[PDB]
Amino acid sequence: KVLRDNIQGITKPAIRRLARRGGVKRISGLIYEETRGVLKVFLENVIRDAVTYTEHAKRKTVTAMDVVYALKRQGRTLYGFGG
Amino acid sequence: KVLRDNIQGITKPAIRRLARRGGVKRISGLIYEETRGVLKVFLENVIRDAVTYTEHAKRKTVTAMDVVYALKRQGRTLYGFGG
Amino acid sequence: KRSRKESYSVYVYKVLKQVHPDTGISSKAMGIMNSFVNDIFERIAGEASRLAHYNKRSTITSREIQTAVRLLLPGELAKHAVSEGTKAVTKYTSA
Amino acid sequence: KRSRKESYSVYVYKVLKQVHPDTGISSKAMGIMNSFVNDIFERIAGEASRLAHYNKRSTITSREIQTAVRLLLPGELAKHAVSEGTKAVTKYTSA
Amino acid sequence: ARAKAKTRSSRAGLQFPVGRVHRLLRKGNYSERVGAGAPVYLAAVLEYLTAEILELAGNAARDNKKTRIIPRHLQLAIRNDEELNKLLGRVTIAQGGVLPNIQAVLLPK
Amino acid sequence: ARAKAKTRSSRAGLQFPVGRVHRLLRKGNYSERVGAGAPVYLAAVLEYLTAEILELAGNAARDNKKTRIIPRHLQLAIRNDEELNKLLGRVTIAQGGVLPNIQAVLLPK
Amino acid sequence: KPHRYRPGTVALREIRRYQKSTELLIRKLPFQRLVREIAQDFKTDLRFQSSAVMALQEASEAYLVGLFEDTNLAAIHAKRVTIMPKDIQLARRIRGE
Amino acid sequence: KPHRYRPGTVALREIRRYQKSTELLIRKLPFQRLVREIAQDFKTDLRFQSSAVMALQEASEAYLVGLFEDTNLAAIHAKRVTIMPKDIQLARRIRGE
Repeated sequence: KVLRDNIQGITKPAIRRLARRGGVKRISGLIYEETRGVLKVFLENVIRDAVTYTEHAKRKTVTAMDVVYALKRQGRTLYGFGG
Repeated sequence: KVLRDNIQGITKPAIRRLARRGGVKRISGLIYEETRGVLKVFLENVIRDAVTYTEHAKRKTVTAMDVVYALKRQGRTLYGFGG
Repeated sequence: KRSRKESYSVYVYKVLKQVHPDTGISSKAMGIMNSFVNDIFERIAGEASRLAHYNKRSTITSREIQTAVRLLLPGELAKHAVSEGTKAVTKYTSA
Repeated sequence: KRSRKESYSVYVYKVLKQVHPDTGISSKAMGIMNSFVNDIFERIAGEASRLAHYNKRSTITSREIQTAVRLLLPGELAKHAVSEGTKAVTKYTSA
Repeated sequence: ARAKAKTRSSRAGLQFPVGRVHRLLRKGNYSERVGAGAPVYLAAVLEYLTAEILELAGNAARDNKKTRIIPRHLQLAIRNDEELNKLLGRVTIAQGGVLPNIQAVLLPK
Repeated sequence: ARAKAKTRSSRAGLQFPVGRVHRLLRKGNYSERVGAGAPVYLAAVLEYLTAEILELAGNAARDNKKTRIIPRHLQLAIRNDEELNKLLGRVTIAQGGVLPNIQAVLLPK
Repeated sequence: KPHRYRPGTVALREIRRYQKSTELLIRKLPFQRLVREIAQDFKTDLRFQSSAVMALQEASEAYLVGLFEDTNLAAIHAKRVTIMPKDIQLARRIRGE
Repeated sequence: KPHRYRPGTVALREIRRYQKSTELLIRKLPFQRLVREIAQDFKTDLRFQSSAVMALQEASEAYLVGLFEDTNLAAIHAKRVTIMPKDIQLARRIRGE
């Protein structure tokens, strides 16, 4: 029930696949851990917002509405999840 | 009555001092005409909407409030003129 | 027993059939169409509301939304939306 | 005389005299403070209005504005503004 | 004793619902009053935008020779139109991927 | 036998107007109904933000040996607090100029 | 002698594949675990709708896609092809992060 | 021999001056002429408040100043100190314009 080191769960080839979809030929080795950190900070932002939406809603389960709405506020609007 | 060339009205030393406020130590020679065009495009985006505000209000006089609204709709909000 | 959840299914369905008699749609593309029309409606409605507040107008007319779609919709889409909305209010007032 | 143009002038002047007895203010700085209070009021009120719509709530209360502070205001600014919000509302409920 | 109900969607000749757009405008709380021509104009704009993007989606799907449009087709439609890309610059389409855009230096030779 | 007209800002111990912010919530048309503690809280947040930024403005004025706040003091107070900077990243102060910052590459050795 | 491609063409075949294809690029379970780990630090005992987890999945992949396009522009700006930490720092700082 | 400063030194003094200074850097009436020229392209014979022209001038200076912040960042990104049109285009593209 304790979760300790899940930032390493976003594997290095997963980052390679992400950069391939973004259109990258070559990825340095220093890239993976800081993109883990950057994505970490990004989820800190959006999940902090969604947690505030959640505790405002007096529910205990984070929903897709809270996700898409938190992305919507930050100029990162997402389609396809009931918005 | 008609005006043909005020793009050169934003002189090269004016662009120089703008970039000096911008922290630019050295400016290429090809910068000035491009920034004149870029400012012209930015003013297209602002002034077209500011005009649309004015004949939305059926006014002939362009007001500072319309300019403030047009800037802040682009997310480039200007303080000091509202009210 | 269930509660009704509103969507923009049938309208997008009739439009896609009208512009393409033979072409179908997936469910996820339908969700993205629902999200798109909701986003555009909220943008135009918010900008119309702000235009209403800025000239101290408590009413929203087609002039207000015309101003808004002139603000948001870039270039050629603006004049085409002006054309269809003008024709639409033309048939609405004539009937 | 003309129509009165509302401002936040004497209010910000009282705040300055409370925080800095000997420091003055300029008129352009006061216009920027009017722009500040109007902009922050606009941001908080707009996001809290959307929060009211999202939970299908007809009421905006101190809870919605508090949550809006947690979204918009960063970090220690957020939690301190929460602290003075709670002291203000407890003083108001105690009249 | 009463006239037959005939919708303003049919009055304007637009398949988008005038009544539902008016209801969402009233309950979206944007003004105290809304003029009757405003939802008609808004629904016309909405139907034009949907018709244009669905036209591009159907054309792109026919280009992929597939009779049903998918979110990939929506991404291909949106990113290939400069005015639609201006309208949807910051908007993300789910499971649509990205437009194939490889920079010119990335190609060999 | 009507009571004395007391003010809600003084009732809450504030300087910013509870009444005017409440009226602007009613007239900004943001909800049909507004809770009573909401304008008090919003005025508290506004007064605290203005309190910190005027405190930093007075401190910057005392730093520049000026007894009066100039908009340059306001811009220096915004940009020297990184959290206030993140609050107001997209907002430009009139006649504030820009914060003095030179990249170290630009500076000579 | 067994076959071996020169460096780069496998990368471009990947480019064409995952730009042509649409599917999710992060393994779903460790992404879900990372999200639960982060949300545990903010408010305790959170559960997640599965659709919310895929929503963070799509949004995160697209966010990284936008960043990696920006770092691609930064890298080709700097006459390079292999991106560096200062490219992501530039992209975030120009965008205002 | 008359006194003579090396290049960039006067530029650096100009730097420290213009972040030290707060006044407008665009000439007022030529900017008024430019904004009237742009305005008459949309609606002829428009009239301007002087405060509106000053607000447009302040916003234009703000836009360009922030644009050259990003441009200077992109220039030092490419190990250069003199900005180029590709720096401006890069900053404008990454910003989302």
